[PDB]
Amino acid sequence: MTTIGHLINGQLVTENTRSQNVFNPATGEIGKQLDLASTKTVEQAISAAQHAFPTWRNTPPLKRARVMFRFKELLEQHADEICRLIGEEHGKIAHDAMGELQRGIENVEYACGAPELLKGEHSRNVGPGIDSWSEFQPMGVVAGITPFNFPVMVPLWMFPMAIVCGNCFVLKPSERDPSSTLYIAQLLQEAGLPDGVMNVVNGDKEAVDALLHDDRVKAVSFVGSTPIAEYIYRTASANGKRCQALGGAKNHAIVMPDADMDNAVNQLLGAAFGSSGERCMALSVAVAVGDAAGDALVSKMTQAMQKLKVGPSTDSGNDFGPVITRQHQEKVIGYINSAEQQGATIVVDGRQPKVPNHENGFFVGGTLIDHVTPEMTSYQEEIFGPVLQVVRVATMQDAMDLIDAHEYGNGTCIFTRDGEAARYFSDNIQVGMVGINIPLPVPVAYHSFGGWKRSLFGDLHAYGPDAVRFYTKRKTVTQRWPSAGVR
Amino acid sequence: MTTIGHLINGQLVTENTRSQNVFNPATGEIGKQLDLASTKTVEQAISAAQHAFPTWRNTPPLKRARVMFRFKELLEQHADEICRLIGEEHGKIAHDAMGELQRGIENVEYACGAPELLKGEHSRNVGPGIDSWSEFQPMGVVAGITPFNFPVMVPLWMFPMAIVCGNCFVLKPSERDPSSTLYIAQLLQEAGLPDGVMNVVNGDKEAVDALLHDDRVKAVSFVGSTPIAEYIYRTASANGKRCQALGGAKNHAIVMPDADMDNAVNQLLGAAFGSSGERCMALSVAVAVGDAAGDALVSKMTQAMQKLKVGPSTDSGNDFGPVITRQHQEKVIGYINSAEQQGATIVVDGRQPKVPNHENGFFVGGTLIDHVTPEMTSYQEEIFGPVLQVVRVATMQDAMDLIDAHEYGNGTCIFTRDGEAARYFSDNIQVGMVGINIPLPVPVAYHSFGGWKRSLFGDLHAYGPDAVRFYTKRKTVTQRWPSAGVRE
Amino acid sequence: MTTIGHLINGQLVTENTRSQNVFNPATGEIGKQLDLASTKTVEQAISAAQHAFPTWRNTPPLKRARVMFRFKELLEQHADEICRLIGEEHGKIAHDAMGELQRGIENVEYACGAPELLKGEHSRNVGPGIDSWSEFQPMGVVAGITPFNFPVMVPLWMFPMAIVCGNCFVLKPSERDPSSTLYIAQLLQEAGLPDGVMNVVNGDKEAVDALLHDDRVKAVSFVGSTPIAEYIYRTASANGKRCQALGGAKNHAIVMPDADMDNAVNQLLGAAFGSSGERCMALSVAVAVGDAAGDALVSKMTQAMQKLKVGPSTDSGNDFGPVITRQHQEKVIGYINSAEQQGATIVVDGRQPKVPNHENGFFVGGTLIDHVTPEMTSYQEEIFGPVLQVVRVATMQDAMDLIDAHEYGNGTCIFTRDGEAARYFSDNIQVGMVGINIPLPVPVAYHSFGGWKRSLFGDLHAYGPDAVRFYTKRKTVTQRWPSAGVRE
Amino acid sequence: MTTIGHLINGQLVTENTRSQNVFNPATGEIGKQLDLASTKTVEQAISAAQHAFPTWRNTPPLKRARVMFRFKELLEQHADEICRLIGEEHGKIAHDAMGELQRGIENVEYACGAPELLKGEHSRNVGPGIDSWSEFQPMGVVAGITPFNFPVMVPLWMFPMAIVCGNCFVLKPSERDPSSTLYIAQLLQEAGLPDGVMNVVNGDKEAVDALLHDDRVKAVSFVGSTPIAEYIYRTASANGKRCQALGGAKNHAIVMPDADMDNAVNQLLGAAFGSSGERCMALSVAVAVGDAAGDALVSKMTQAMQKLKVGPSTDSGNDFGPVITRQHQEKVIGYINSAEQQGATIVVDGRQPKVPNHENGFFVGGTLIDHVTPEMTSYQEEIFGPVLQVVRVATMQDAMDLIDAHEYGNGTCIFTRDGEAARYFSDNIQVGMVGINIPLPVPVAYHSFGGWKRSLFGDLHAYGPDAVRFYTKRKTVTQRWPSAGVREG
Ligand SMILES: NC(=O)c1ccc[n+]([C@@H]2O[C@H](COP(=O)([O-])OP(=O)(O)OC[C@H]3O[C@@H](n4cnc5c(N)ncnc54)[C@H](O)[C@@H]3O)[C@@H](O)[C@H]2O)c1
Ligand SMILES: NC(=O)c1ccc[n+]([C@@H]2O[C@H](COP(=O)([O-])OP(=O)(O)OC[C@H]3O[C@@H](n4cnc5c(N)ncnc54)[C@H](O)[C@@H]3O)[C@@H](O)[C@H]2O)c1
Repeated sequence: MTTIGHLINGQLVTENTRSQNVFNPATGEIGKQLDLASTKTVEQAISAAQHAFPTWRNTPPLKRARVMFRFKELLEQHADEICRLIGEEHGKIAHDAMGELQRGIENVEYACGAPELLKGEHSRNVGPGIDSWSEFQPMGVVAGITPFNFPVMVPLWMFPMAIVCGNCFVLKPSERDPSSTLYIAQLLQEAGLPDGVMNVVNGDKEAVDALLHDDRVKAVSFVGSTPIAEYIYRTASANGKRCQALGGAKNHAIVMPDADMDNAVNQLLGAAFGSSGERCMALSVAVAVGDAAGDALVSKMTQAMQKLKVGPSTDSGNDFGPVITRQHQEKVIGYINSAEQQGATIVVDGRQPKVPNHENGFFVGGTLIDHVTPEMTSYQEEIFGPVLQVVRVATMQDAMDLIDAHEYGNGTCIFTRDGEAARYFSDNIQVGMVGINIPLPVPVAYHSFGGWKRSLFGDLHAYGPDAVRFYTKRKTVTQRWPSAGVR
Repeated sequence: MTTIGHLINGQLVTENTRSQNVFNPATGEIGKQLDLASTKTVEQAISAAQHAFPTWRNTPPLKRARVMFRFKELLEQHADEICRLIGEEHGKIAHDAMGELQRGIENVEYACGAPELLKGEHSRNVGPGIDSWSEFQPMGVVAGITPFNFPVMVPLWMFPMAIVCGNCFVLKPSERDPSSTLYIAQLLQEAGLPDGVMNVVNGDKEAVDALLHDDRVKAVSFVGSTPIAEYIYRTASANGKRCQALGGAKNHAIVMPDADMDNAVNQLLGAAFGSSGERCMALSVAVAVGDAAGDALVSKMTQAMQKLKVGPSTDSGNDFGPVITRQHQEKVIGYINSAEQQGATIVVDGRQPKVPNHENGFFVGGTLIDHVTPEMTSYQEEIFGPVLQVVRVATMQDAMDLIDAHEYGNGTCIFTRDGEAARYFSDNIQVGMVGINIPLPVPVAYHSFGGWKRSLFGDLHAYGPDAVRFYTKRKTVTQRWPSAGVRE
Repeated sequence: MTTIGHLINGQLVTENTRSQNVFNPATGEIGKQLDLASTKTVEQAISAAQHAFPTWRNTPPLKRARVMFRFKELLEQHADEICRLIGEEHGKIAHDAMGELQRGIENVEYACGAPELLKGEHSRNVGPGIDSWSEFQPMGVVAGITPFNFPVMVPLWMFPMAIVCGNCFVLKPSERDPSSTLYIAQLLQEAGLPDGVMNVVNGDKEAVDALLHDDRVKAVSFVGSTPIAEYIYRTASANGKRCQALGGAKNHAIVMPDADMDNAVNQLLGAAFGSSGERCMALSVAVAVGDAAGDALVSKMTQAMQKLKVGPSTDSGNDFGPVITRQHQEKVIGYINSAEQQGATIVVDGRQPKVPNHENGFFVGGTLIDHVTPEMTSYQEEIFGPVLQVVRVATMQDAMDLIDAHEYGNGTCIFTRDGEAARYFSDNIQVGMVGINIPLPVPVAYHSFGGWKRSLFGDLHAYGPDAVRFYTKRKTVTQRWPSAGVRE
Repeated sequence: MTTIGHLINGQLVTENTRSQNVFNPATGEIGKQLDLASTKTVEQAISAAQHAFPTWRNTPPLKRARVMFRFKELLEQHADEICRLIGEEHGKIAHDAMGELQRGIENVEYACGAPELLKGEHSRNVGPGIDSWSEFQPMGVVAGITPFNFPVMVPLWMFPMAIVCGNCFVLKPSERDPSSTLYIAQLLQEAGLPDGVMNVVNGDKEAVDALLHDDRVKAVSFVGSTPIAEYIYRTASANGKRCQALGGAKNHAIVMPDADMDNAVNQLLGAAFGSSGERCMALSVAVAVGDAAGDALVSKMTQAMQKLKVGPSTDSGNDFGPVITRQHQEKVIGYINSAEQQGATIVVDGRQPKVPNHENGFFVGGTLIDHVTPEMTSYQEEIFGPVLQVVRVATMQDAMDLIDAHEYGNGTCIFTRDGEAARYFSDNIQVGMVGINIPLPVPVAYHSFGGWKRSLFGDLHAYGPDAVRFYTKRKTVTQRWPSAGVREG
């Protein structure tokens, strides 16, 4: 049966004081036991990282970046096993898993260029005969905390950049799918990373708290839900240390009268239902301006939604897999019930998927909910399942007001052919990542990802250029040589 | 008795519910009453900023920067009266005042280049036919909270950049010397700034708290002591808004054997005793390696210290002025008494300056303390007065270990001629701003200021490039155009 | 009669061996005499620049920039007199002159931020204990050669940025309108510029060749006609010095069926006929896709064009002024005769403007030619007058293919509401500066200006960021300190 | 005896109208025949390039960069073979070839970061509701011309970055050692590059002139001698296309009194005599300020120089190999006589190395010349062999004036402990690449390489960030949307 441990100073260790089930959400069956680290075990991770830091701090960027060059190859060689371990515990089918991995590898690609990214600014004669320049030096031991829905990519947002910027890392990944995460961390030792520089510590709140209250932990990167994001951000900030905490979302798309409805519907299938809707960039609300477009959207969407296939990752050619836990399934079903009960139209019901087939695991089918209103709880709250909701509004400004009024502002999209409507949208909308005929406007590895309003806490975003600034601290040197005796 | 009010939506207003004395620290007499804003008056300032934002947000960076161009010249034209105002309330003498104002003008100069500074990064074909780019858009209403020691410069670290980045501003300056701060903000209207974009709200902890608890304030720049910085950071973070908070200092200089001890000592005078040592980059400890240098340092320093002139800003030619308040004066004297009692040699004693001369105001003369050790309370804490302490150590590493071990890590200096020592020092030392033969390694306006350890809270430092990233927020747009119907 | 001199080492001088007439192109009369400098007078200017360079090179960028801060104030203060001078010798009316002046000041504004722009790249630990960094240091004596159509702005593309980058400058402006150019360079001394850093040397081919062949001149920025641009580039390259040479143009605008015609027509008026079309960014060809839009553009263009006013710069409210010379006026009349001969439809005739009114000067009225084809010589060659030609094509791609085929590739535009078409245009079109519903897509001072294909020779464009790189040379230092004796 | 061809559109081809010997310079024997491409053959390569360009231009930077990522691997995988192909024709021993190869791969590593490097600048509201932004789009077909001394690394200066920037490339390498260079170009197809995007066309002046005069070639990167750099720069500039031509060098090192003499000598061994001195960054002149340091330099340098090993690349552990050709050997010998004839002290003589050992190949031993003066021809001119000259001067400023006076200004070094002297030297010295206690201050792949004065023609330097700018063209877009019809309502 076997137990999943911790990666510390290049070794798998296990504490054996407390454990938890990891499941196979397709079958609903218990897969593996996860050892949950207490504060003592987390402190061994931090000691390891802290002990590794001095030599790695002085390790030239080029040499640190060569680890990520080799790490990239290894990610690619082991792609199928990685995807398999993602699939086994998350449930997502090969092509979502391969997409996640690829974007992860892209973060590693970006980090391979650390010497360019770590260039300071040099200034000649700030005064007469006086020079000055900036350096972005390493923080020390950095902590990372990651959610379940991307057990590979979201870690790769953090440790690749952090490590290559000269820090040492302690990762505390989601307990609901830790194998895929640990698998990639172990690859790193093969890629030539010294022992201690990357550590993986599995657990729950106790592990996270220990990271937040250790003085050696100089920075905390968090990606998960807003309620937790906020806790992590307030707590870290209250102990002095720097922090970036990315929260939840309710991504809206405006479908304009001039949009190509076919292309819009085809893209909204993937965006809304891909990865079972368990995405921070999930396109969960379609705001149809007119109807007109409302009717045509719900019509064509219904049609395309019939071809969707829900089932386990063992079957490639499914479109998406199960939800992560029974609890989560019950929550998603709850939200659909709430929508119907508050007056919404369940155009396509997937509460009772029953599509499987030797599976009482945690499945939810693709669901379409029409005539939803801002006073609906299901609209206000993040469902985080395979659900798409439609609001109908009179004008484009009304849809933008509706978006700006929301708690979250992570991601957003406008479908249109008109250049003016696209600029006015991208300029004025109060969300961090904007798409133009792109329902998942995820920034590429060489840009930074981050929402606005309650979707992000902090002033530096995730991965990309901001991660360089977040995983370093500015030192400014001012130099002068008055004593000209030798010359 | 005149009463000092508030700049809100371009007009001087005053609440009159509660006030507080501003002193002329040279004479010790009460000069002026400062009206202290309550939560209602602060909210009026914020409402004025919120109200001005939408149209300032969309004003082109070029046109915003032209307000700073005219602001530059207004600062220069009114330089004498601004230094008078500083001198009147802080106490600092003309040349210190002008130095501050100059470095403040430089912040303005740098802000004049906003359109360069607000460049986003544009990416062609992130996917096939798909472009993407970044924009650093304005925050909204920004709050700024500044200390007494620099009533002009420190404010100019914040609102010029913040405003020219398309935000509106509510400034909350030190209650101890507000006249100068208010004067510069008033010039801003003459420079062509719309009403409400800049506001200045005077007050104490109550006005600060109003700013931290208002949801319309989206960012809070603080510069002050660590204890308060720590509070402001924690409190802002608990209310969701982003924050930078700068804190206290104990700046050390290593004096190496090879250094020209005359250059060192001449440069330590102004660093230790300039602005009466009331400076976040004041060089307050001189670590001498060997002795050897220890003796020579204390010897020459004493001599150079005898030429020092303490006295009011009405006499130019004084090196420095009084300390800010009586409470502070007493505190500074206390640290000197603490040093004495804990074993330190008081080489030059300025507890009893008596140099003035028709002034029982808040004066403390230059003092020199030798043989200080890490266990002394006056070494551990920030004195923030005209005091220089000397510590003696065997090797340069012992000096560096001693610095790294200190609570603060704002600023440091090494005096030497050798290149190896300077790099080893500048690479490894755990402080934010490093000088090689520069006792005040204060970054220029086109760099950013900020300490390490407990001298700063946050990940974006003050003024220059970081201030651009702190007063704006990142939006990434990804663009794609599916149907080519109009083409064909 | 009045003789115009040279500015060499901070003083007006004159050679008086040889001269040329400067006209008032409104009246056709000879206004002043321009002293033409010889290879020996040129060499005096270079000598003055070379002599001023060593101390100017080591002058802090902040101090260099402060000159431009003062220069900006002065150019604004003297704005009326500068526009009057431009108007008197070029002919352009107040508003076009101010427009020129404004854009020139924008270059100056960008120059004021030199310390940022001159930032190198520092790299920590390129190997163990080895650091390296780049410095963009000054060139030395730089030469500038400018055309007639912008006797203020194009010079302000060059010397503001060049001087602030630590160089000294020798300017050789167009001999058709030198007063305005010399006037603004005289303001530079009053701004605090040392003598010799900036110099103006008036002349002809002789003065140019003199600059090209002197080994002390280290970089040449030329802006003018292709044929001369080519010669300058070839000649400077042959002598071993670096060079940027901007040449001619024939800017097209695609008018798609989904375009707002009222808006396109209204902006084409100023783009085609502004500054009497004597503009490197002048939009001289409107390519209508379909007709449909052809018919509609010509219809609305015809109507708006009836309200145009041609005349002398003494009457403001004139839309544009005369052409630069009698020769050039004959040339332009020729380009319009051709178009009618070779078959085109002269929809609005301005050949015989006869609009003035006490002026047998060099006036051409706004003209509109319709049904022009690629074979017509008047389509192939740059007219450089107030003439707008309309070519009709079947599809957008035909338009783009037509544009890409042309010799030049300076500037271009597409009028459309559709984003797909805009990106596909902006992405694939083979021209440097592309506008979307902007028939004059002139980059602002914080960008750079430069065309593709035959419109430009070199690899770094004018003003903006490319100019920092053109006016400085890369140095890379690599630093190591093998011995740690003193530290230990 | 095999015939070396050309890589055109992903295939080996050979014209067979004219050929030339490539030697093994250790033995002095003709190894291989190099096919020389004529203007018709070059034009095929340019046509392959131009044909492949449109799709390659529109390929995303990410996808283009992944070719360089895969290429990174192949180069390291075939590292021994590449080093053998360099040793076989240039003559340089394993470690110098590996050194060369490693710096080249470094240039590949940098190119992998294309997406970051190709970021333009975006500006919001340059006027009211008007945005503008820059783009650095590809040139088209780009031509590269490289020297004999670095047949691997110098080509990696050019085509990795050029290709990843959206261009197609035609490479004309040195005819003296072409096998390594073709070998590395052929690994590029396996790394997933589309046919035609990279081309190698071997030849002499005729192939060079074909590239310069063909209108489809939009940019030319030349690395080589000053005379030819000047020719290439002039010619290119006459035919409208942009160019960067890097040239010769006379690299001086100022040995100050306070310098660590043991460290300087030890570092000056590799810098003077490494790769048999046949290096643009070869430190050929030591300027001893005082003597004092003159005497102590020559003393210690003579001693350490006794342990040098000259021989064939077959014996690893040799410090350096032969010179490239018999003609070049005679030239190098020549300059040493010339120095002796004009009054200079030949402290260590390597004219008659006679160290090999079954080799009448093109061998010159490490030589030291002392008491050289600015008036000597051997000092004015670039020797480009294993020869270290030492000038004596009174003061630091005299050493600096001497350097600035020289024709070349490629690279320089100063040995000192003092910070004031380092800065003053690095600030004021009129050469492009400056070292502080580093005799070979070669910029890393994330920087750019380029001398001053006559060592470089152009304004953008080799590899690094400048290559991004040289291998692209700036486009500025200004955008406005005047009609809000669809947004309303
Ligand atoms: N905005 C973004 O960047 C982004 C991107 C992708 C996913 N997400 C988020 O991921 C979330 C789903 O993943 P999840 O359910 O694992 O997220 P979560 O909110 O539970 O947080 C993830 C991590 O926080 C820890 N955690 C949970 N409860 C805690 C508590 N009470 N105290 C301390 N730590 C605690 C977990 O152990 C886990 O490692 C979604 O709500 C979604 O918003 C956000
Ligand atoms: N970047 C630098 O500064 C640098 C670096 C390394 C080497 N070098 C130089 O490289 C040179 C040695 O190599 P080389 O002898 O092969 O260099 P070279 O100057 O002869 O030129 C090398 C290349 O140019 C071509 N070529 C030669 N003669 C030509 C002519 N007359 N017309 C047109 N093309 C011609 C060759 O075919 C070859 O590809 C040295 O002089 C050295 O200064 C310069």
